[PDB]
Amino acid sequence: EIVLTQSPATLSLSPGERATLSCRASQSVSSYLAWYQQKPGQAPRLLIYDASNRATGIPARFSGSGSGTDFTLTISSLEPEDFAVYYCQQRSNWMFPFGQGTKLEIKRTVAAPSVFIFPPSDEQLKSGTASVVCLLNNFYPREAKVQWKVDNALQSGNSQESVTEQDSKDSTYSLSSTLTLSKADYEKHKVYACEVTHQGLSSPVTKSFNRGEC
Amino acid sequence: EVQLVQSGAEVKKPGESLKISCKGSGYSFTSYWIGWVRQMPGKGLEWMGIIYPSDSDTRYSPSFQGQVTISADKSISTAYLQWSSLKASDTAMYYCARYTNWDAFDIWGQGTMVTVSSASTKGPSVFPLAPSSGGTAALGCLVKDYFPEPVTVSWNSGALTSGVHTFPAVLQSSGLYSLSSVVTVPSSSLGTQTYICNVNHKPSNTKVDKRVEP
Repeated sequence: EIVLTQSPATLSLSPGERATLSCRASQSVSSYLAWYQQKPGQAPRLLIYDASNRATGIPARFSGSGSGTDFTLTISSLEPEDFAVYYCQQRSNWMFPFGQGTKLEIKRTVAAPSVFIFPPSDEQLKSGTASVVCLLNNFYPREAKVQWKVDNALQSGNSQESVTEQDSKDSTYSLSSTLTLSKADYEKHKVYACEVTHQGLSSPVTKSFNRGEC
Repeated sequence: EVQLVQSGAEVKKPGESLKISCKGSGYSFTSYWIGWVRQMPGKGLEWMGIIYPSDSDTRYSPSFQGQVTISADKSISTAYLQWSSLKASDTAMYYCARYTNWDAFDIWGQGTMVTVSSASTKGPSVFPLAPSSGGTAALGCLVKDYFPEPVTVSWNSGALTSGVHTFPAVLQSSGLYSLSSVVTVPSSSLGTQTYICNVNHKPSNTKVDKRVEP
């Protein structure tokens, strides 16, 4: 019946820096708290058991501490392989809650996205559907708000986003937002706009088009 | 070497039964509890249940009790997870893990991906994201309505790799996947250079080369 709260949700640091991750239990129990690491595309693996013991083959730079309800995981000096998601876990009688995870991500300087909008193709329109695609390229941090406006009216429930993993060379993210409409609804409106809010831009940036223009 | 090896990826439809396996090696399987953990796409870890292979003493999380059956055949060192009626929301990676008296999952299986959808196998429809201030232009292909994963996308038969971003697929409400693959190129190259996205979908034996023109 306990809840494990991990913080921060995203810890942004660089290789060479010291990392401190937190896990707080809602109630204090007598079971042993463990930490797990999950590298991108891999299964989780045990890092620390009973709050402070390194599991077999875990490097010396990882350590853990805490007692009662407050637990901490520390990496003394980050290596590139340490950028991964970390979860805590502590058994509550016969229930086994996990924390929601902390993503350890590469901090780099702020980079504003380049924004592009693509109208649906005529080949797609012929099939009865219109997908309008908005691209946010090579930005940092990951946090970005993308709002669709059709004839200056805010849209909701008709779009989906996809975000790449952090680029191995420049540490930026890219994001696509796709607005899907039926052909009849697409042709009922004129102006299609994608509005982007990001830390690297002094003001939100909009990319737009008037339907059926060259 | 102590290991847990799980059965291969599965692709099913709602209502179908499914049994996946977890085979222990390099240790006395009968002597350790085995837990099952679910990881839904883009989500964290959730404990489902646990079994002691010696007497098949099984405990489930209240969220999974009566929805799945955990069992073991200690004679062949194998634990199982089964559903009598899969749901679309059962689409997730499933891990088995060995639990120890240190209250931790010290060894994990590699995971079994289970994809549940009402859709049948289907090749993608590929549409252009046509290039239309600045010295840079963006273009791409929208690879829509395919099932199951994965598709691969290359540009100009692998000769164009710089500036390419192929987004992770997003499962649409229809039960079919969709993704875009984009590339940024010098706007001055649009009149001169040919851009073709090569899309391969092995489950349907589909291969499409789409020429993207401005």
